[PDB]
Amino acid sequence: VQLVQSGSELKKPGASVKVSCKASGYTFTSYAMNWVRQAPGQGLEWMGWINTNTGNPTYAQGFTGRFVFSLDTSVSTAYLQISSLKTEDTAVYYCARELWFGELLSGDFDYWGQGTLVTVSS
Amino acid sequence: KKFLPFQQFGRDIADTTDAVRDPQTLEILDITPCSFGGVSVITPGTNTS
Amino acid sequence: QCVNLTTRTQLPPAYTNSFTRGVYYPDKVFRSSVLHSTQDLFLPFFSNVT
Amino acid sequence: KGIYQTSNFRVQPTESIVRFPNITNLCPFGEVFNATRFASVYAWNRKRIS
Amino acid sequence: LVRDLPQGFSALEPLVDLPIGINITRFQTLLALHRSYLTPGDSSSGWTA
Ligand SMILES: *[C@@H]1O[C@H](CO)[C@@H](O[C@@H]2O[C@H](CO)[C@@H](O)[C@H](O)[C@H]2NC(C)=O)[C@H](O)[C@H]1NC(C)=O
Ligand SMILES: *[C@@H]1O[C@H](CO)[C@@H](O)[C@H](O)[C@H]1NC(C)=O
Ligand SMILES: *[C@@H]1O[C@H](CO)[C@@H](O)[C@H](O)[C@H]1NC(C)=O
Ligand SMILES: *[C@@H]1O[C@H](CO)[C@@H](O)[C@H](O)[C@H]1NC(C)=O
Repeated sequence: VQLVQSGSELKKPGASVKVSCKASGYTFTSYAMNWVRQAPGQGLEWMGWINTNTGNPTYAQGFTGRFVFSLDTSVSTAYLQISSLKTEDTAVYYCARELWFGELLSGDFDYWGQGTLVTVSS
Repeated sequence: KKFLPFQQFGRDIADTTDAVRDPQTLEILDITPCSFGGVSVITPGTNTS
Repeated sequence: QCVNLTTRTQLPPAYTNSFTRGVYYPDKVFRSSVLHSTQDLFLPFFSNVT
Repeated sequence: KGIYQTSNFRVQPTESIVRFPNITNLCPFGEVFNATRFASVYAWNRKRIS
Repeated sequence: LVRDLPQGFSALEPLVDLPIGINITRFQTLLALHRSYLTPGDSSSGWTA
């Protein structure tokens, strides 16, 4: 089970970026997809999760609108899109695997990706 | 050759029995055909001797 | 006597991969150091298992 | 004069040995051959002999 | 392991043969049930998996 993500990128403030996440070795529709970030120098912050069957996202507080979750089935690659980037968005985003149990999710993060480091600076 | 308790005598690639279970002592015995070979005759000819 | 179970979450099942499982002995014949072909009911490799 | 392949030789077996399982009890053939009543064709009886 | 089917290969020995002659079209499994003082209620709800 491998979780490879896109490479690092540098971008001026005010633009929009997209981060992909490729999964392999396991049935994608069986498990849900969770996202997590880590600003350099602090802990983990969770913005929400997206179901892999119906494709519905569920954002947390403070991440509505700017953050867009989208999936697909044939290519089977998760995407993370952020719009209107500013200086505080400089972090590394990690994909978190969570098995689908229902409307209430557990706290078992079994597999993670290598992360995608973004940096917003002038 | 240890035998699993479900299985009876085995076989080879020539569809011949090679190992068998004894029906009384429940032990494994190998089966090998005994000695055989070709017969060739040396003769100096019917004229000489 | 029969009783129906309540307070259980009715959920659809999931799928996973069967990595070369389901192989059983086809006959009661001992074989050693031989590649033997067979034609019988088997679990296909890398199949979806509920 | 020369070589000639004539026939083949083999070790004749000295005796014969018969291996049978230790069993003495007899099968009840008269139970099913001299039964009081027989089941119908659509509801045929199945009995185990072992 | 923790929560997944393991990766590997195995050969399954036969266990028993059951001559029954019946017709099978559907099947279901049997699961256990735990009842204790942490599961109050009747027999339909006072249980844990
Ligand atoms: C548990 O609930 C089921 C319904 O989900 C009951 O099913 C009965 O099913 C038969 C035929 O399958 C029907 O003729 C009956 O009318 C059903 N019962 C009812 C009350 O509708 C089942 O009986 C329930 N178990 C118990 C022990 O009552
Ligand atoms: C045997 O061989 C000799 C020559 O080597 C020949 O002269 C003779 O006739 C032969 N014998 C017979 C019976 O033919
Ligand atoms: C298993 O199911 C998934 C989705 O239901 C499908 O994408 C995949 O091709 C299936 N694999 C097999 C071997 O049937
Ligand atoms: C067994 O039952 C099913 C259920 O309808 C039926 O279709 C089938 O003909 C029966 N017999 C066999 C041999 O499967």
